[PDB]
Amino acid sequence: SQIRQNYSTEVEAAVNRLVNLYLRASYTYLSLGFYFDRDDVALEGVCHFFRQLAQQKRQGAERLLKMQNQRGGRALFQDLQKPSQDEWGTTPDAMKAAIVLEKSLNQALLDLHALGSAQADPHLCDFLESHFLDEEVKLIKKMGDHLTNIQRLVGSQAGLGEYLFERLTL
Amino acid sequence: SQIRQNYSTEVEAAVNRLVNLYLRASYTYLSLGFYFDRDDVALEGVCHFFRQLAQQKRQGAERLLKMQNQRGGRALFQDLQKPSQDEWGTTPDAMKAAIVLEKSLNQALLDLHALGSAQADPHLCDFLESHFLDEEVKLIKKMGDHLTNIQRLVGSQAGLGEYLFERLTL
Amino acid sequence: SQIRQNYSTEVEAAVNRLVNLYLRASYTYLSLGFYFDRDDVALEGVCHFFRQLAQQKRQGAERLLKMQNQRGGRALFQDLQKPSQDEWGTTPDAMKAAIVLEKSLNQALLDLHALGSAQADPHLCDFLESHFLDEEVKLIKKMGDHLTNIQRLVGSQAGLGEYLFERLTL
Amino acid sequence: SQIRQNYSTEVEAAVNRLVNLYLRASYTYLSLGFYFDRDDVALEGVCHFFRQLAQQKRQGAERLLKMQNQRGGRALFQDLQKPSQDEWGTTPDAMKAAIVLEKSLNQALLDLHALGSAQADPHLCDFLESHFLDEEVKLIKKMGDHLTNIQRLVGSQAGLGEYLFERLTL
Repeated sequence: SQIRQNYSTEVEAAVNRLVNLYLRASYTYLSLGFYFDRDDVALEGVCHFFRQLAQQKRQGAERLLKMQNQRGGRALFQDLQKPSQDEWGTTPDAMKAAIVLEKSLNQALLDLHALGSAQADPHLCDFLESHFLDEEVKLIKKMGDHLTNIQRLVGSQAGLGEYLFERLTL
Repeated sequence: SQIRQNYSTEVEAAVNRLVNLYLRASYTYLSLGFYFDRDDVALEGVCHFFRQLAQQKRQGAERLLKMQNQRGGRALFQDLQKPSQDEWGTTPDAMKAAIVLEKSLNQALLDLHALGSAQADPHLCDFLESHFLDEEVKLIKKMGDHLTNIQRLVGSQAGLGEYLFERLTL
Repeated sequence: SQIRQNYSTEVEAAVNRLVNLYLRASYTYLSLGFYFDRDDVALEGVCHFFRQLAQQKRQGAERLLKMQNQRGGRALFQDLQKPSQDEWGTTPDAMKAAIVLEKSLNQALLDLHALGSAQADPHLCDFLESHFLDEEVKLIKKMGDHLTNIQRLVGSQAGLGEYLFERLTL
Repeated sequence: SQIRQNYSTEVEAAVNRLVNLYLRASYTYLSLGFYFDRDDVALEGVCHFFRQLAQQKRQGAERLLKMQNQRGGRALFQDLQKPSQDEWGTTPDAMKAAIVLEKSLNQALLDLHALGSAQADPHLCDFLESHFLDEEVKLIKKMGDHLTNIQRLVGSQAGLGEYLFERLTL
């Protein structure tokens, strides 16, 4: 490449992997969203919450891909594994699955940051800090807040609590 | 002092003490606010309620300090004791602690008013009546209204009631 | 905690300590401000300068506290030691004390950054760089500029210089 | 009187006396103002400062007179003694004379308040607190601030300091 400079093959490959994880996350959120749109589930605020996340995760993948090209790396795509479930249970079940997913994305971001540090690639390290690390911490905090509220509600009386959380928080 | 007139050393000292009480109240409200911002507590309206009170109490301290200087007294600061708890329980627990705190501030205001009356210091007496005494009565009434509503709710079904009060009142 | 990830107990404790330092700084600036509001000191621009800093330092403490909760740490508050003086001398005396205070805050920021680096916590490191480190460097530069100007003035003729600096710079 | 109620002859007389003191104060400020308008004094900001005070003191007398009639008392006017000086010296001399005058007005307000308290006349007591006592404390603080600044300046180099204070404060 005529532009590549200080960009390791290790980081290049890791970035491609991270693109796959983001796209798979988007796919998972797509499935979550449409499950809550089912006539026999019918929680519109929950559907909207996960559809917005599907967009955000796709957007993150696209930002990674733009950066790959800015650095002179080469995007390589792999298959996208289907989401881990076909049906997602209740709101708390779904929100727990979402936090699990985000923690995994965050760990991948942290791993990539560590790799960039090891490879003395400050551009990468700054890119992740500026566009990804704080967004993850903010989102996971929001999810934990939501889980706490849902749990306080669905302890009391489950269907009622699920409805109220969807109406009054989401 | 070239300006001091009809301002007793007794009042001057009492005002400094009252500044400390207001600042400590602000500090307590800061702690209350951030506790309700915890991911495992997550009651945003409660957090906002106490953060607003932290501001109000700091503002009261500043007004007292401005008055001290207007009268030719000298501000003296003491250490600020940490708040009485590190964790604040449920919404009713917190609101009860807040009413306890405000009653103590109100009694200090009443004590200072009595001192000003005894010292024949009408400026002080007017200052407290105009900026502090009615604000306290209004705030304590609001807190009592809140406590009554919370209690009516958390009798019924506790988690549900706590959520509803936060969503629909705060 | 359901959200905590890559957040060391060491950093958590250090953040709580740093909150205390910021709050104590705010308190010091409050005292500085009101001293310059005394009828026998009466330098309104100096009063305004330190009152603005009191706000800024309180704001920094609040940002730290928000971050503590975003990461799943637990805010713990300690007593706030009273400021180191009850009277603050002349403008240069005050500005020197302020630079001393800010250097100490900056060193605490630098220490915490080093700890985050050691603990491989890039979110923390980015947070400090983005919200605190440059703000400190900018403020300390401003203070050094001020000290240089004050010193050039109060060499010449002290009272006159103090008045002019307050009128024409602050 | 068909309206008079709870209004003592003692207060009525004291109010008339206080009107005289306010009018005499206004007269003094008129003289101060025009002295600083002399071509051989020529401090326009000082002239403006005292002319504004002359207006304020006349306004206070008029408010007292309105209140006298609201209560069913009878305004009685006495001669207005000429001001205590024909020439007022330097800015600090003038400002000291002004503080002396205001302290005397404030003491008269305090005396009248005490009389109203003794006579169980809350309307009077409220009237003075609301329209006069805080205005005096604010004005005397402003004068003390001014005196402190003037003194810091005219120590250094007198004519220069007098000019600068007039240009940059007034």
